[PDB]
Amino acid sequence: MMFHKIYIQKHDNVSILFADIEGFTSLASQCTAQELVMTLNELFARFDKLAAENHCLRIKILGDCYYCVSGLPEARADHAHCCVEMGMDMIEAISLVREMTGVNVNMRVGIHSGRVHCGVLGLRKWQFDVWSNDVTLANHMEAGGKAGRIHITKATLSYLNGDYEVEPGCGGERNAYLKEHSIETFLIL
Amino acid sequence: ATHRLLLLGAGESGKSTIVKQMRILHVGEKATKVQDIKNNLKEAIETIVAAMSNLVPPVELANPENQFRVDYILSVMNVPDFDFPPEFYEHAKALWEDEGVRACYERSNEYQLIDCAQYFLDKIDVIKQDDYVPSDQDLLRCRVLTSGIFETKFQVDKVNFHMFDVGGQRDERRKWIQCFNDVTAIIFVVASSSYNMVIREDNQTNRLQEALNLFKSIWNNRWLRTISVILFLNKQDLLAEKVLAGKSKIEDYFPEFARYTTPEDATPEPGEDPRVTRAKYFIRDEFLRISTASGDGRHYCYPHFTCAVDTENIRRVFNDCRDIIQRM
Amino acid sequence: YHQSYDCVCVMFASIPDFKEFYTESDVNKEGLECLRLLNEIIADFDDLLSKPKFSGVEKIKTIGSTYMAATGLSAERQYMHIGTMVEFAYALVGKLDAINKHSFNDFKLRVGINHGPVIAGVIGAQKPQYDIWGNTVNVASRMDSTGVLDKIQVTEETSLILQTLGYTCTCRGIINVKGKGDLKTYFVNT
Ligand SMILES: Nc1nc2c(ncn2[C@@H]2O[C@H](COP(=O)(O)OP(=O)(O)OP(O)(O)=S)[C@@H](O)[C@H]2O)c(=O)[nH]1
Ligand SMILES: C=C[C@@]1(C)CC(=O)[C@]2(O)[C@@]3(C)[C@@H](O)CCC(C)(C)[C@@H]3[C@H](O)[C@H](OC(C)=O)[C@@]2(C)O1
Ligand SMILES: [Cl-]
Ligand SMILES: [Cl-]
Ligand SMILES: [Mg+2]
Ligand SMILES: [Mg+2]
Ligand SMILES: [Mg+2]
Repeated sequence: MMFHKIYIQKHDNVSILFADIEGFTSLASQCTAQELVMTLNELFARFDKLAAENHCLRIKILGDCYYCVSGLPEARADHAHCCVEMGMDMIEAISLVREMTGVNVNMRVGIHSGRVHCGVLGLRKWQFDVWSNDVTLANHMEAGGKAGRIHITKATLSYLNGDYEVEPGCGGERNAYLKEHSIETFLIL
Repeated sequence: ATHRLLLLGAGESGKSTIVKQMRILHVGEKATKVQDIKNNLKEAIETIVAAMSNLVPPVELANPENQFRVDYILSVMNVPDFDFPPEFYEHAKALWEDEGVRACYERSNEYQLIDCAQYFLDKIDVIKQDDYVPSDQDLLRCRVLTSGIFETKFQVDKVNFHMFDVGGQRDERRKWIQCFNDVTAIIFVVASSSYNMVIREDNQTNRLQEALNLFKSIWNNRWLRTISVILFLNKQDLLAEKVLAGKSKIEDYFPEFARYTTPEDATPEPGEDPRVTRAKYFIRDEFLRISTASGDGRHYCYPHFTCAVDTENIRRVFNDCRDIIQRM
Repeated sequence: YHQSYDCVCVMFASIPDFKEFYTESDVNKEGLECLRLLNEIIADFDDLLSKPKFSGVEKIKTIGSTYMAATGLSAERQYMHIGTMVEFAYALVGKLDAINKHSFNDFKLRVGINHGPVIAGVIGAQKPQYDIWGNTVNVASRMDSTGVLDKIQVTEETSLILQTLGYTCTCRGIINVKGKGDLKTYFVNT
């Protein structure tokens, strides 16, 4: 073996969702390191519940960044719908925690669909992950999204079979990546 | 069965030319290469002309009249989409016949000049015609820079070959890695004749030394420990020409040559000058010394004397390659 | 469950040029060959954790091509671990240089280090993944995101402790760090 064995595999027709809390560094500076963790554990535990139901597979949590993929490990033509539904339940979950905790937590949701490579990298501390331009794009959709709303691409819209009412997203004007890549975006109603 | 061959080597070593022979041998159309041939032509004449005044000592024109033609070439040098009026060829042709310009041509190792320079400059009257049709040799001499990876698929006796061509210049080498895994064998190309030249990248590092260092890093690479290397000691025609010319001594670039004596097991071609035999085998051994020093049993190095623009030779050497690949 | 900490050194080591090295083509199996190289890099960084001098270094995770670790989770003999983190950073550089030699590349590391109170544990509901949280972790990350290639950017508090250990620092100046504001930072001298 010249190269270490790579535990990675390609998967087409998949949907990636990204959720990120607004002003996390700002928020963490104010409240205790103890309470921040409680507010975040409360939020992410619920997210992990909603994910199993909506047939989404949660990937990782990067402090305040939460992302999952629908269409894994086994193919599912219901994928784009799952992620859209997942975001629906997410936004509502954040609303209950906003009132129950009295903390200013807001998130932006980003969704894109395409192909992804998934698996693990390295030898130690294996954590299932996804990589691809499509995943990179999905990340930028969250960055170019809007508070308390689900920002999706044209690609994700084509897998939704017209089951959701959308409005022009204008993602190109809130994020340089979406513009420079001529990506058409939409915000779900 | 499917074999994946990866072509590696420094820039201008002849990698793309080897792939071109595979198409000729085993595979609106060629009219797109006309422009590319014309570019090489314009590039060759303007480089020799622009190099005259910068050399030390400077080379002077044999004919005063040609100074005006020099002024003409340098004035159109940076022109984007050049129209190639009939005047251009007349100017190019005139300059190429001026003995001063030829003297500057003989000193081209002192600057950066493309290999197909003399081949095209001697065919101006052919290339200028409206009804010009590039011969096979014309397409083999045309030089165009490789950027990115390119896959060329072909078959020889129902056996499949996937050949990967890559950029050989420094900044291009970072892509090679993307072809290391699951490689049948590597074909390393070297410009045997470029012993008296320096690379474009910095204008100081000797071309052969660069190839040698590049070979050492491939041979001893951590990911190619069990991958064999078929070594193409390319440009044998130009090596022989330089050796026999006697103007640029090999031992003035590689001092170790002065100790070198032709091996016993040497197999020269019919009527081959013992001086050429000596030079080509010395270059070969400089590469073998590296391959000899490591690996042992895990992988092997198979050298071959080649001339990429000579379809006969490539048919011959690639058939030798097929025997190497199938036997093991 | 969760446990609170008082003095943990967090480190983020990014490879900002990787994103550009990454491409998707039929020749590179849609980015699989690039992920293969990243796997070799991450693996080479992991093998350092087996060195005796690094038994106190705890790899937390990898964020893309970024490496995240920490020391003092096994708890100036009390501030020694902070110096161990910096040494770990130099070691990653040595491994990345090795990779460059063989893959004909020129990847450079960009490191950010900080220390202070953190909270260690597991959150969520699916899988038991150990992680650390806190303002300290956020600043360490900003030290990387606003850092420089081939440099280890550290906070004022960190540069002080590093000075008592023999390390010398250069003031980068006061930079407005998103969410925090004006922070005076430093670059560890080599
Ligand atoms: N006389 C002669 N010319 C040769 C020989 N092999 C290649 N050439 C010429 O040298 C030039 C460079 O060869 P080429 O194949 O383009 O280089 P390369 O290795 O692909 O170069 P690169 O893409 O790394 S920048 C071409 O003009 C080609 O015709 C040879 O054996 N003899
Ligand atoms: C490995 C390369 C590449 C291109 C692959 C990829 O999709 C990413 O890993 C994602 C998007 C992707 O893996 C999802 C998680 C996260 C953390 C959002 C990644 C980073 O943004 C990576 O970039 C960085 C900066 O590490 C990026 C973009 O890197
Ligand atoms: Cl060469
Ligand atoms: Cl023939
Ligand atoms: Mg955030
Ligand atoms: Mg964030
Ligand atoms: Mg080429």
